[PDB]
Amino acid sequence: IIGGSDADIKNFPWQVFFDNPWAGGALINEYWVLTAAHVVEGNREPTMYVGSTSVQTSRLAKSKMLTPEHVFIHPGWKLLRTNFDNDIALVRLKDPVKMGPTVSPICLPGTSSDYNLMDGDLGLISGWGRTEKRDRAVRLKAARLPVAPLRKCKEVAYVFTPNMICAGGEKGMDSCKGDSGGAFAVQDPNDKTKFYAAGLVSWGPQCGTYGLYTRVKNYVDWIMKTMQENSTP
Amino acid sequence: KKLPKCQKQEDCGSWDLKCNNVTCECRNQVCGRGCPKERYQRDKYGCRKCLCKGCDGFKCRLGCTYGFKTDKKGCEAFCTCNTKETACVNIWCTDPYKCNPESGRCEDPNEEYEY
Amino acid sequence: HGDPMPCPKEDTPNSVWEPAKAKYVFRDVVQITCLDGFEVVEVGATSFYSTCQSNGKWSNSKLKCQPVDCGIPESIENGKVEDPESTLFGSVIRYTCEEPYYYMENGGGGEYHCAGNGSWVNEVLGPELPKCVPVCGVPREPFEEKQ
Ligand SMILES: *[C@@H]1O[C@H](CO)[C@@H](O[C@@H]2O[C@H](CO)[C@@H](O)[C@H](O)[C@H]2NC(C)=O)[C@H](O)[C@H]1NC(C)=O
Repeated sequence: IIGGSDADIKNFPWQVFFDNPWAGGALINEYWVLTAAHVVEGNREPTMYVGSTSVQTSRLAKSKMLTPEHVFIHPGWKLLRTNFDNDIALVRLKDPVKMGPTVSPICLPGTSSDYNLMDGDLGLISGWGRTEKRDRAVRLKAARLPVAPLRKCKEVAYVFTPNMICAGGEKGMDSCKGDSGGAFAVQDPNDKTKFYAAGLVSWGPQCGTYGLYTRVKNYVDWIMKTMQENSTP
Repeated sequence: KKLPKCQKQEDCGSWDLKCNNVTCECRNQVCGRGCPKERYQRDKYGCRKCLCKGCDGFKCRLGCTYGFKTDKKGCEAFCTCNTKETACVNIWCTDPYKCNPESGRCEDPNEEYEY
Repeated sequence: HGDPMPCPKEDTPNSVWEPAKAKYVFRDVVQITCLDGFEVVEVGATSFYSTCQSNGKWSNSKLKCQPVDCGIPESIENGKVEDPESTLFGSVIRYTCEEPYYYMENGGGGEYHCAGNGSWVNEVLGPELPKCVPVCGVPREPFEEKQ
């Protein structure tokens, strides 16, 4: 996160830390983590941590580690010159995550038009990715971003689809390398005490301006179907 | 173009810049993998970017353990990571920064981090 | 030769004898039916037969109608139920989820009582137990941006 501020894991208790490669995810219930397809593509058994503000090697060894059972990549990922459409994946966990003050899931978008992001909407991004100071952040960073017209992400060869949200532009705040898979947390218009995952950090130009996020609303049916089809008996 | 006056960092309008007492100023931060020769890009003010000539800088926002795989131009791939072997292949570090084979990044060993 | 020896009626506050006669006599059979919430255990039933024997005593004198026992409440995931003083008919238990990190998905209020048929039942969910699932989308503390 560039241009951001210190954040406690309690501010983003759904934030998952992926290591090797360095990335993020979003806990969406006790057995499932949401992230970007390109994060787990050749990383089918990802190292995951939750519940900690810091990712210092010393602190990781004392943190809750999540045990992956199976990674489900979206069928449209790399199906069809760079094209990052359907950059979304689900990690099923072996064990149920215990929820508490530092660990709890984020909501999914609803299917109604109330969850169609457009001009006026705002989101939070969070992660341990590159900042202005270093290529990786040891303590969690976060920033508030506005949704932006897609036209502004494509300036200064690449495929921009309606499955992508453009955001940023204000005060240089943006997500950078190391933030992929992290949730673009947006206030739920029907329950304003709750946040939901409207987007996942995916890709974009060199960070500091705008970026593209996987529009989660278009995958809710696939996410629901995958979770139901891979139940917990 | 000419440099703008800066009250805070937000006023400079670019992360390639940094503000001071004589209010903005060209930031020449150490580049992660740097550029070969004199192949760096520069902005409207002519400040050195951390992006090589011919490169668009577009990429997935994944944190590569050994850094992004970079070509002979200094262009980082869109979403390809280095292996432990190409971690220090195509990188340009100047003393006291040397390529760290464990991160694929220009680093000063003497440097002490606060955490 | 003489008269068939009569068997006396009972104190039956927990049952109903059928047929209801003023005088029972050798080889008469009653159907003894427990009232709702009561059962006989031999593994339990709600009625049994008793025969007036030649010694003027009722058979199956070992079978009584006793309160129904729903047994120790079963625990649920991510929730708690406090152990009741009794688990007999009419006893009441309360389930509560681990708040504030879990909530009762299927509602009902978490309150169950011991029904006549032997199950812990809730007015809304019947014998279906509460499901305690994660509360989603609530940060433990609000993110505060740097001024
Ligand atoms: C014992 O009696 C209770 C009476 O509540 C029965 O509860 C009903 O259960 C059925 C489904 O099993 C529901 O359709 C009804 O709505 C429930 N009654 C309610 C909610 O008041 C319970 O099933 C009975 N136990 C049995 C038959 O084994």
